Amino acid sequence: SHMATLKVIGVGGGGNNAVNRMIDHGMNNVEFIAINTDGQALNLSKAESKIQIGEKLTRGLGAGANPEIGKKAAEESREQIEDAIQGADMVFVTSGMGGGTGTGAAPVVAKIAKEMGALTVGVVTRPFSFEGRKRQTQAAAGVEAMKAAVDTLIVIPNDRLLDIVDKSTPMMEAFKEADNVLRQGVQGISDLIAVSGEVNLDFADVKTIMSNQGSALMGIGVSSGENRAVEAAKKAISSPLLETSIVGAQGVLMNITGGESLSLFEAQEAADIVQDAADEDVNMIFGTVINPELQDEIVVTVIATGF
Ligand SMILES: Nc1nc2c(ncn2[C@@H]2O[C@H](COP(=O)(O)OP(=O)(O)O)[C@@H](O)[C@H]2O)c(=O)[nH]1
Ligand code: NA
Repeated sequence: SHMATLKVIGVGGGGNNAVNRMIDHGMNNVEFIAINTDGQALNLSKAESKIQIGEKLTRGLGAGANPEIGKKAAEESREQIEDAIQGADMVFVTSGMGGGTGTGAAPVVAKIAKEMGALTVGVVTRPFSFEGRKRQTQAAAGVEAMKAAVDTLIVIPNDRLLDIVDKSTPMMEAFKEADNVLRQGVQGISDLIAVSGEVNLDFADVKTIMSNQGSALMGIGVSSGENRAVEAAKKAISSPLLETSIVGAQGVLMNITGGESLSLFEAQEAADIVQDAADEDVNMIFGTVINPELQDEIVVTVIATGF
């Protein structure tokens, strides 16, 4: 009856890098919008919809690390941004904080989406410490601005990438790991919408957990064999890349997908992992999907808010 329209918007260089790598990976039923001052980068964007902002301000260059330029470029193009969003039920705005375009334009894009009624989720990075204190300070101002403009915000400090690489891991492979946070969040919501689960969750449940909330965690875990439900739930709530951990979550959207062997006992085990890890009484919105194609595998999806 209702088919929710999801859009992913990349703002500035890193945000548009994320959009390009996600399109390359493959994502059906999601629409991508690339927003940048940098016309050279936009010409290389794989996104179906591209918006060059601030051409008269920047003559087609980036914003040169000045967030005021990004902010003015986005406001001067509000109509174009609204046209690109129109029809969206949910908008993911992804951006690297600390530069000129993302820091200044991403909060404007999010505000536009929110006042179009879209469930608006920000997924943003903080700069590496080696990029210096000014960049960290600019980024912090952009994070605060994003928080004021979105329904829910996921922050990925780039410094956490240094916790998951070895000395040889290519930087592009590290960036793909940060990409997965957004990509797997979008996909879990897309999967939730597409299927009528045995205990069904739908977009209105996503809205209940994410609307007007603040910090969020999105995660997915997949496991097989003995103890699969516990292991998958631990993976879903344990990202080394997130600023916001599960601890102190008070609302959780949790979906469990399994084959016909999905037992009541292990659904409780998985739910209990999330309750006990949050260390709070969690308002859980719980769903289950029996996908008989799956054999021994189980999938746990978690969206946590209420901090
Ligand atoms: N994780 C990740 N971070 C990025 C990427 N590109 C840029 N960044 C970070 O994002 C910050 C802003 O850079 P960028 O998006 O290119 O600046 P902007 O285009 O002016 O908004 C940089 O300081 C880096 O910390 C990326 O592809 N992945
Ligand atoms: Na569903």
